[PDB]
Amino acid sequence: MREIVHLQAGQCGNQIGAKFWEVISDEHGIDPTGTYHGDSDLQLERINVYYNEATGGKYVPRAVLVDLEPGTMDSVRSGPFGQIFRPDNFVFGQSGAGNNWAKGHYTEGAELVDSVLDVVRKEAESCDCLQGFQLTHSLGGGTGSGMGTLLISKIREEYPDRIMNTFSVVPSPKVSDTVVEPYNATLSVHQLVENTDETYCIDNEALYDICFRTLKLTTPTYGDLNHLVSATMSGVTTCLRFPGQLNADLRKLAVNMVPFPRLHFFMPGFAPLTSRGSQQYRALTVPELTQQMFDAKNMMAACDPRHGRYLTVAAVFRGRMSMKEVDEQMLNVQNKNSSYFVEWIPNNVKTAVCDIPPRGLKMSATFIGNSTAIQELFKRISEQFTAMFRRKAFLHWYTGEGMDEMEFTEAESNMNDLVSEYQQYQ
Amino acid sequence: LLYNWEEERATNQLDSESYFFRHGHQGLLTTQPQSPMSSST
Amino acid sequence: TYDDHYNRHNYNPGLPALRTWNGQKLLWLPEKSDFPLVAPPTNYGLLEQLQQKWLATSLKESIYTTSYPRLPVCAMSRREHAIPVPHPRLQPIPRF
Amino acid sequence: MRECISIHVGQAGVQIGNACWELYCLEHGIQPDGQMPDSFNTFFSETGAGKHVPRAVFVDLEPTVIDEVRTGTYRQLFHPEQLITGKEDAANNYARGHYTIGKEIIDLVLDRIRKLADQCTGLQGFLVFHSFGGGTGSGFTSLLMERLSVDYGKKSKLEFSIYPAPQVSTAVVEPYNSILTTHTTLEHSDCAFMVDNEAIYDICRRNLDIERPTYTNLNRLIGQIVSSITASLRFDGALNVDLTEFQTNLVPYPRIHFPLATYAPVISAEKAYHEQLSVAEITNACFEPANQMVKCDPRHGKYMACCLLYRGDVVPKDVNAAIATIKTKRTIQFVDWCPTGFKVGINYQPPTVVPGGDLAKVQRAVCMLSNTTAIAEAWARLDHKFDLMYAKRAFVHWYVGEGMEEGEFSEAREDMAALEKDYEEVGVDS
Repeated sequence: MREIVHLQAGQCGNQIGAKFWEVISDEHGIDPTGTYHGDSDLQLERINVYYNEATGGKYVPRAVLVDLEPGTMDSVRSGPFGQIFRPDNFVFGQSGAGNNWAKGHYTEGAELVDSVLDVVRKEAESCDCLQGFQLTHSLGGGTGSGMGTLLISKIREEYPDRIMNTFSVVPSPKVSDTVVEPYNATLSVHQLVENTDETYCIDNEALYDICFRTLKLTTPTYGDLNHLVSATMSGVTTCLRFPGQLNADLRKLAVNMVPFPRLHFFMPGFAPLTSRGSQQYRALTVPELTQQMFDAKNMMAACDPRHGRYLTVAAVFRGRMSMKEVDEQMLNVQNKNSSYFVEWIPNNVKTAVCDIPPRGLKMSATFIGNSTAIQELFKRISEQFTAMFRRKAFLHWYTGEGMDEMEFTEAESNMNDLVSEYQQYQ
Repeated sequence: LLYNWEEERATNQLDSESYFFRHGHQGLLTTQPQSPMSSST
Repeated sequence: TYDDHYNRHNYNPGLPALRTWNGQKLLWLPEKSDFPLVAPPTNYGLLEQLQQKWLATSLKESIYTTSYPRLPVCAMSRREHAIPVPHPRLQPIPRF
Repeated sequence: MRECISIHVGQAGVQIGNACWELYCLEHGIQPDGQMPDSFNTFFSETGAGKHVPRAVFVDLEPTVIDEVRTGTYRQLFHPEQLITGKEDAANNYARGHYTIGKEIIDLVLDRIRKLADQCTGLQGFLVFHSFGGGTGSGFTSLLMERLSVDYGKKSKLEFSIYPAPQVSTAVVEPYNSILTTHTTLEHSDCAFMVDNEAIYDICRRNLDIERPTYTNLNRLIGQIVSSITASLRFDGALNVDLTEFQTNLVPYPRIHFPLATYAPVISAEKAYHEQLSVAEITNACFEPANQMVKCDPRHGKYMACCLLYRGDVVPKDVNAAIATIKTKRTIQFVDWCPTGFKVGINYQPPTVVPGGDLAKVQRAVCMLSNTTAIAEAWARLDHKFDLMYAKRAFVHWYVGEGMEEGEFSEAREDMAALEKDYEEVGVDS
């Protein structure tokens, strides 16, 4: 009834969505051979949001999976979840992008969007009523930031009514993995503000913290940092997919949170995190969840929230609950630390309630928030850029593939005037 | 009992190391297999 | 050197794993000290070919006898793809 | 379907390609016959009876080392026409290399390249292996970068070339032909890696304890840097590289494209089990000046762009906690136009040892293909030697007598004027 079209690009994306598409297989009781073997009946109610129907009771997703090289979607088919993802929905190229923007935005990822847009416009008109979009993609790479920003650009040109959301993998500001991060991440956030409404910035430096000091694992992979990112994705739509006390959809937190066309850069979170060995000493109640997600060490981008004032703060909940006790907890976190909000909005907190907790939990919550201390996620990239523009550090790659320097010069006049709006209110 | 004594000893009984756990580990869930089929609305 | 290091696969009677560090001279010799010399030299089959060319009743032979002998009885072609003749082919058996 | 055709040329290229194409036999299930008893398709092609035949071109003008490949058991794997043989050499000269003898075996190479790339559906670049200081690789390769940059055009090209040794040198006329092959490579290439012959004799004496090593004791060591550079197409892993990931993350400028190689874990068989190979020490090996494969100190100059191609147990966490202390120290210097600096690539396969090798079975290998402005010192000692014998016009008469003039002498010095002018202006801070 309100389906979700999912987009993927890069190899950074397609390890995350491969982990996103298994908690949906967990919560809807989907086995890795396409059928359904869950013991409930409410899990089969709104199955249609992520599972198109076929013969034999098979449920296969609304998934788009794209890269410019064949070397990544070989492994996605070769994962634990091979039979579920659609064979016609592996759009592939031949040459890797190789950490460059115009390799995907103007030349090699640009010739291939006419086969992706064939897949989407056929699929998105098979939905009876789509709610909108979502993307998990690399700003760090050459395919997600190069090709995928065209798909944010060109699909929004088709339907301007729906909602664009982004599980952005923004680079860390401290330790960098590529010498052209202040170009591919600088130029990508030039087109995000005219085009995209929800922007969830994710850092791996912020997430190497959490799987050590909170989950207590000495040997973390990506696949156990991908699951917390894959926790918060299905942790957003908890109320559209299930009944409960107060349902909310993805237009209901894009109205409560973003008072302006250009102040819409969120800050993600997840509530109930405790060690694997010490799981049964805590009491999983209402004061335990709220005391964690209102802190800096439970935050999925690498900026300290204490250096600014939140404009607006969202939430969502799940599980059987007593709504007055949350209502006592939301005023306390508006009455005690009143210096960590601006004074020119009356109400800053929203809540919404599901009914069925996840398989193995009892009380769940997910933290989504606008904050004006996300400037330090962008000023570090914006000060890395002009320390190499002035030395013209890599411009021969970019000029020799169909760009200018006037497409470079205006991509920090956007990035400066973005921060030149957030600065006044904090 | 070196650094990180208790948890690394405890987790093995409940649960090529990187190659086996490359897909992940069951971090954010209980050890019990099923808590579905709750007709609890 | 090609034949010793590559094709030969190296020395055989020497120490396969052990490299023992000796007393007086300060050295890990028992791999380096051998400088392998095992077995026969590099033979690869050229004296054979030139020997059949070197050493030799067909002096009196017409080429039609030598170049056209009787072939063996088993090298004859099997006709796998041929229209079967058990059912007689379409032929104008009306003689008109 | 992501193949790579790689070019070895010269007396070195058959000496290296005997010891470079021996891992690709060994780490797949590939016999030196050619049989197997699908990651191999980047270097091995199916035939209708199971036989795998490679996709590389090995050229030398003198047939005196190519026929050694034809003698041993490396013959049925290779293809009979895929190895090009002349009758005479070029004899340490660039005039014989580039004009006379280079003009008749050049149209037998390009039959096979044009048949190789017309069966490669996923070729991404070229990889070159030539000698600066010989007769063939100085000249026959110099014709090819003139000739392949007009046919196939805008494709990537990289070379791991054998730089002249700094203090010792073997053949005397080399500070002519080393300078003379340089005006023909700075505008017809993209990434010029250098290795040295003397600078690995130091490595096998201080890390390994083997005194008096052979070329084939130095051919397998450089032959494992190659298998850590193709280590992204070849296997699976977290973050993967390709031939356009290399120079887009390594070369900044049009005319400064000279990086430097370093391979981390070098140790014997017996001493490995008495020592702990943590990821801290493996990334703290390539930042010592006693591990570089040229004889230069990075303490004089300034780094500009680095790389890291891990294998095996990368565990990205403790790698990230190991680069984070390299960024701390003031001994390691950088230039302010590159505040990011690094690259990380990952592969899952730990490296493989050959039978009768000199390294052990290591589970974590690091190559570090970085550029520095301290190669500009190393060019000068190879450029000081030029006018020390042009002033007397010492060996010049071998050059006019095979087509060249003395104007190629007059400008190849002047090209080194503005190349080393450029490195002083990139090494200055803002």
